[PDB]
Amino acid sequence: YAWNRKRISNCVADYSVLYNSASFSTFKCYGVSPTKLNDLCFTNVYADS
Amino acid sequence: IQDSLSSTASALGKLQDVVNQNAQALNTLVKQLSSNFGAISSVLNDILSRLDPPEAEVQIDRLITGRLQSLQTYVTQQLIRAAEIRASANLAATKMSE
Repeated sequence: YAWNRKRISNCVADYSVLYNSASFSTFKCYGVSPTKLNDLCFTNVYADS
Repeated sequence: IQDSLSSTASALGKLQDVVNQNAQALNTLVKQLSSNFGAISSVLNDILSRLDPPEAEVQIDRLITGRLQSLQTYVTQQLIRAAEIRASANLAATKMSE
């Protein structure tokens, strides 16, 4: 109910490590495939925990 | 007649309308390339660069259907207009001959 929102911007993101991290039980991507995340540029990323 | 042609501009409206109609049809056909048609994006490269083939195929098919429909509409309109222009050309040839 009080989910925390963090801003990620002005950096380089290596999603390959996150995808390969087996510690994540569920890794579902909807608007973009996980594999392609390493070859894309985004205006800004929101991380909600 | 020389003075009338030099002064008035709406004399050749018959040809100007044909030119305008063709240009407008081409413009509409080109603008139709910017429609999502329900896909996530209207850019084929963007679609291909964000999803794996199995998920991309759906958006690609939506775009294919939309653009195929646009082309069919344009070609049918062009066929009808070409028939009209052929009738006009036959009339012009008869007028010349007679």
